[PDB]
Amino acid sequence: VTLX
Amino acid sequence: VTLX
Amino acid sequence: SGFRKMAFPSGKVEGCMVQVTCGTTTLNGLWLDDTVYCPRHVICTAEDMLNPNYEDLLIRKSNHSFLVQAGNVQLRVIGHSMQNCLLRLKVDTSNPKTPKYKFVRIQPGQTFSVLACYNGSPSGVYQCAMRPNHTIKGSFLNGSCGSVGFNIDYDCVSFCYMHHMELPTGVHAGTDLEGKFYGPFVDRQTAQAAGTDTTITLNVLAWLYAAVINGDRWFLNRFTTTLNDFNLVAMKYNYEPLTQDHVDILGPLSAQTGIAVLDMCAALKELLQNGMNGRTILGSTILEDEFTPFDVVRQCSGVTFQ
Amino acid sequence: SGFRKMAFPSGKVEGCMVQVTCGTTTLNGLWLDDTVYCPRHVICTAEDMLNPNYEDLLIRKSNHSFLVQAGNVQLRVIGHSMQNCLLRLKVDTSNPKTPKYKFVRIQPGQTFSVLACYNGSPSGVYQCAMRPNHTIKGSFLNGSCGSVGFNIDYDCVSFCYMHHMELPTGVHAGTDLEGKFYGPFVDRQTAQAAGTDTTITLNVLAWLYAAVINGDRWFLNRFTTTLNDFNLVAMKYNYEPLTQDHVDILGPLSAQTGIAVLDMCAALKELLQNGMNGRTILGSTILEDEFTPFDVVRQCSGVTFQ
Repeated sequence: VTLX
Repeated sequence: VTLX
Repeated sequence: SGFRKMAFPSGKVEGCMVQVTCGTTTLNGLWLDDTVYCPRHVICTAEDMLNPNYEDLLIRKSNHSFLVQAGNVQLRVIGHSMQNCLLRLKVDTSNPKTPKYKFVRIQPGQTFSVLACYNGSPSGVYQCAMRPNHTIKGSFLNGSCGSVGFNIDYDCVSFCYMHHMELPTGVHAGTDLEGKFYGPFVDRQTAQAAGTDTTITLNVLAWLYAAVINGDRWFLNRFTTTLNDFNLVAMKYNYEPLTQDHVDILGPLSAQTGIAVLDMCAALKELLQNGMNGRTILGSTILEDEFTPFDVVRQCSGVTFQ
Repeated sequence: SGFRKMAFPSGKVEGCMVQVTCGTTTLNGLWLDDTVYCPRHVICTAEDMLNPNYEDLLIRKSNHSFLVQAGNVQLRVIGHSMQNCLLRLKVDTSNPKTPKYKFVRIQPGQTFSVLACYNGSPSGVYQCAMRPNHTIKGSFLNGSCGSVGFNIDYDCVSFCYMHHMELPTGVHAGTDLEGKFYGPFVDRQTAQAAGTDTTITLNVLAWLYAAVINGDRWFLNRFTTTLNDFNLVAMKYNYEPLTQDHVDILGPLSAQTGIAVLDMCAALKELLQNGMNGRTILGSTILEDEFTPFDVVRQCSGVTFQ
């Protein structure tokens, strides 16, 4: 995942 | 219909 | 152990039941705080149920056209408004028995408890599910309308259903507690009919988990299925399609038993193809669809009979 | 005439956007009355996103561990609480630009408008649909989380979405405005992936009505279909099953054009079997699923180009  |  | 259609205890709802009369029509209302809620068709000439115009019919009524009877006490109506297919009658006394409550709109497949009344006096309580075609399979005689369905979360009564009518098939229709019908149905005496119904698959699966939690495994198999291949079978047997969200919901029951949801769906698939013949599951000769996962968790042990 | 993905005007949401900093992390919050709302992961050591314990991480923070910046003004945080996957920061100034608003949880297939921000300053507005697999196809760079989705009913802003993360496929996930994720997703840095998606059939049909309302009939045919036979085709093309309730919803668009819903489904069925090749429908080379019926009514003339 990529936490923006 | 039957309105109860 | 045991598994029964189990209704909520009806005490808190019973203390809110009253009788509403307009003219020659009498039915039940729901007194919460200073308001009684009832079917607007309380105002109706049973001859112009055929084509009622309610705005037009209501303007012809005053406050004192309605009598609200709570036990042997008369409540004075001091205001009134139409909210969709209900009436909101403002009485001069707040109900001292008023539980903590929410109004809630229930979703197809969900269950609730029905407190059947006649003349504002409660006569019986039973459980039922909102069918996919937006009817309930209730048991209602004449004078039952304004009877309510409800669930209870803690000490909080969530009202979901108020009864308006019976259909040609002998199934039942009504509104939420803001007066919005469940289904495409109207509060006129006209030709209307329940749509085709499907079996509630989520509920069937949940009730298959209930069977295992109580100690029955006979229907299980060494097989699994994809979601999608289950659904080709579901469609052919007129079961609702299974979704991933339904898979998610069955998470805890499946964790508790150790049977993966698609493993259970595989066993469902086989039950539908081979029947059960001779055997029962929780008493039942047939596959039961009126218990949700929530209802299974509620009523079974959180420990499996292994 | 014309049909465009059209977003709501973003003015009332823009006046509520602020910057929230904890430590070395900065993202956006939503200041309504005296509360700013943001992703709780604002508190996170970007090294223990891997396995955060938020209760444990939050107890280690005071009120003055957070800075809220509204324009060139600092807001003093005077309380804070975790609500699911959000933080509720109590500031000392109520927002004077606070619109009338509801928090709403949106349902798969529905659309909303996304106001993308960075550092509490809004940079762009676009439209998108909640996919069946609970992701959105957004456009988000880093520092965008706390960016919000919304619809506007009258002068009332219904907030439905606050942005938390990006997935391996480049689609987006977040929570309602009570901090409850859409989909099975969590606010940890772990292996998670968008489930399989389906096409939103209600929306496709609605957009086929939009085409007719604007004056295109080329895709129609002399055929009808049962609900059920449409669905065997829907399943094979990975479209969501059509329900009777979906049929009901398309009531007005079908009344307005004179095409019965199952007539339209028949024409859909043929589009999926024969393709479109060479031809477009409202500009589109393909079948569009990100306009609801509500969005079609909203934007087309209530008079058909006949």
